[PDB]
Amino acid sequence: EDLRLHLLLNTSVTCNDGSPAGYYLKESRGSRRWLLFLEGGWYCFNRENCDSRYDTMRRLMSSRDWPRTRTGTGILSSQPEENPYWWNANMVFIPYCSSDVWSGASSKSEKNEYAFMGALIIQEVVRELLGRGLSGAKVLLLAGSSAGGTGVLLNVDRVAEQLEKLGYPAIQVRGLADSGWFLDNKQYRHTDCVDTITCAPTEAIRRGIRYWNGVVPERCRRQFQEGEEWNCFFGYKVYPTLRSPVFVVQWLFDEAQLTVDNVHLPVQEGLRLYIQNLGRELRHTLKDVPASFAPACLSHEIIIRSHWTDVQVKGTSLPRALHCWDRSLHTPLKGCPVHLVDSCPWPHCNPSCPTG
Ligand SMILES: *[C@@H]1O[C@H](CO)[C@@H](O)[C@H](O)[C@H]1NC(C)=O
Repeated sequence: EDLRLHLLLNTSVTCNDGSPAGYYLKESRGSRRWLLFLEGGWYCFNRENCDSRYDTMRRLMSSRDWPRTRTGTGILSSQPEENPYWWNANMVFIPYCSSDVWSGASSKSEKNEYAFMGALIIQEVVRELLGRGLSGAKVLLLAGSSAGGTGVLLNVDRVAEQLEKLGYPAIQVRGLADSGWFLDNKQYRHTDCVDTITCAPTEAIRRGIRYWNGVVPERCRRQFQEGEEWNCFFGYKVYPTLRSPVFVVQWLFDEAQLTVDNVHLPVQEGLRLYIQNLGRELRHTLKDVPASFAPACLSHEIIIRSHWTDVQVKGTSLPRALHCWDRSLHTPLKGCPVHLVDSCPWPHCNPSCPTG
């Protein structure tokens, strides 16, 4: 229970139900590294599915029941045994209570049953942390898992711009996007968007942006233009538009990707080819991503799991790869790689994959 809750002092920046958003913080004095982690947990995109999420996933829509502390795990752990990478950093966990993939900029009002303020929550957390020691930082790593990983891609350059505009151009802003790199690929079985479960992420996100007043990074917005901003939620399309260094962690056979592809796991030829092609497409999208870790496993998220150190690609663990990334940001480094993508073509062809 080492990270302590702070509700935002600006109480106009709210969770979905208008309760104040917030963050959990464990300071490390004398460290100039700050890790801000964005929680995940899917999204909702219309009144009916947001109402259902409010009934049974209320902690993802409200701060009213949040505990006063949370325990840091994985990359948020302060113990070097669990976190070889950044155990001495200042740790921040930002709960996901906006259901908008961290993209929204709309308040609850006479027009809006819910507030979708994800993009403003991140900005407000950064602003309030500056007065709690972030002003002295050398590196701010914005990390996140699942929808929080996509949220890194959507917001890392805006955090960089915010700090520059606030007069902190020496803080190096970097991103770590875990399990947020999705493909707008053909589904294995096909359903028109006629309700929540049948609606593919491209259609659900196009609807969500309008419902949330969702915002995307400026260079990506300028490429795709009005009505096409949903493209910016897909990592392989938004990443090339970003300026901040971003390390991409993505299982090749991500369970959430398979879910949105209508795959539910003896596998016959059509599905075998489908799965193999998914891994091949994911690997292709990462070919020119220099800092990446993409194991051939059927799983979902990694960085805040306590056993995150166990998986390796080509003999290198993720904490090692992240350390090599830090060194690279001081020509490639002898024995300390940063681009680690499996080439074997089937889930758990890597023996270090999580056991489940
Ligand atoms: C509070 O947050 C809102 C929404 O982002 C912003 O417009 C406003 O300037 C903030 N107010 C203060 C006092 O920081």
